Amino acid sequence: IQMTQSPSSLSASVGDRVTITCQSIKSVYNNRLGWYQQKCGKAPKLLIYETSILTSGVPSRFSGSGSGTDFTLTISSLQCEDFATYYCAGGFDRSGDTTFGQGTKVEIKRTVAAPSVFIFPPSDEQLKSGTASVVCLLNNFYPREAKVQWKVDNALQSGNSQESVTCQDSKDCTYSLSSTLTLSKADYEKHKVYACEVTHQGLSSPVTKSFNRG
Amino acid sequence: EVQLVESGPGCVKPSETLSLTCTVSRFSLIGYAITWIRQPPGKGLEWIGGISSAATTFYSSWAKSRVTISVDTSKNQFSLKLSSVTAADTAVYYCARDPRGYGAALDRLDLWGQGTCVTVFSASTKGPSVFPLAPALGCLVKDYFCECPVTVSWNSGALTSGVHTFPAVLQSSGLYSLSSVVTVPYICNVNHKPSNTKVDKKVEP
Repeated sequence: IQMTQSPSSLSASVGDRVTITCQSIKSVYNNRLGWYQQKCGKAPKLLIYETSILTSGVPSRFSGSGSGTDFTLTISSLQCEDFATYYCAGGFDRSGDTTFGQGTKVEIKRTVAAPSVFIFPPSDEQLKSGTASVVCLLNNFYPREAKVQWKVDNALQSGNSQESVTCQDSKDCTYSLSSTLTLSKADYEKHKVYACEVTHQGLSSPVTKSFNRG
Repeated sequence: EVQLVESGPGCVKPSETLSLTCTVSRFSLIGYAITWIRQPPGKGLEWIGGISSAATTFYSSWAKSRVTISVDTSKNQFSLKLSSVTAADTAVYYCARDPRGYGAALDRLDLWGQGTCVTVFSASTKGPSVFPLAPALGCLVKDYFCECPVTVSWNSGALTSGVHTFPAVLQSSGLYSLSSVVTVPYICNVNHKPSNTKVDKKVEP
């Protein structure tokens, strides 16, 4: 292993100071050590180059230090927009001697926030095709832990739903989740009440949103 | 506009030859140094190779026997060719500029393309169906293949605030589904580049 990063992941609060370290086996050639920030679904972005030079436009809260085989990236006032995976990359004087570190994940802790819940019935176009997808949306909540329960005429559904969650938002550190319940058209048209119930730490009692087929 | 644009086929079958291009939008490729990097899903970054300002071409030890990196100045494109692909080659592929002109450096890649997703899988591409999520409002892009995710915008770029585009889900059928929502007090722009399918759906009550 040529370049190790520590720790693998960390969490802190808005305004905290955090440090990530990067170690190489061989000494870096001509201060050639760079730091990259990668947000969800985006290309890496060069934050620091030559150990300590800030990319223009990068906030001054980022700083790099180190020498030879040991380097450090410091974020002095952690912000929601800093949620990301950070990679170090070093130059060792030639062809082939260059690799990335394994990366360090940075998450930000914030206050509890309850989700806003929405429900969407299947479109008539999709019902033409013989399938029915019902969608439940949980908007801008924290922490990530949340349970979604589908109910069809108050009968609990299981095995016929899938969900996904966004990464921490760049402005408010919250998550958002989407759950999809999939039924056949024949099974969909046998019942009337379609509801999604959401359980989150920010909600006194579970919040249910519902619609009646038609 | 973005300066570096990667382009590729999206979904390929195993043993095929993968051909990728990296087009520079507004600058001559003469003396322009570029680096190819890939990132498998959920994994770290991996160097493939690069070209220096002197057109000198460097290859990582693993790529030196299966990859060809070249330049076409008349077309303003760098080319990457990866022979006999397998599932181990599924990744997002990036080109990035080293402003110093170095051909084998990772410490100062100051400009990146957005990447081109490549999935190696023995099955044919399937374009999605786009359905409205009518009242927040959204679009459901359902039953597409391969994993390479669809891209979704709103109002052709205008609606950007409150927009949440969720990670795609792998359904039991093996096909992929994605949802994009927007919070409002409307047309979603879906592009499935593997199938070259572009659909703009108007969501209304």
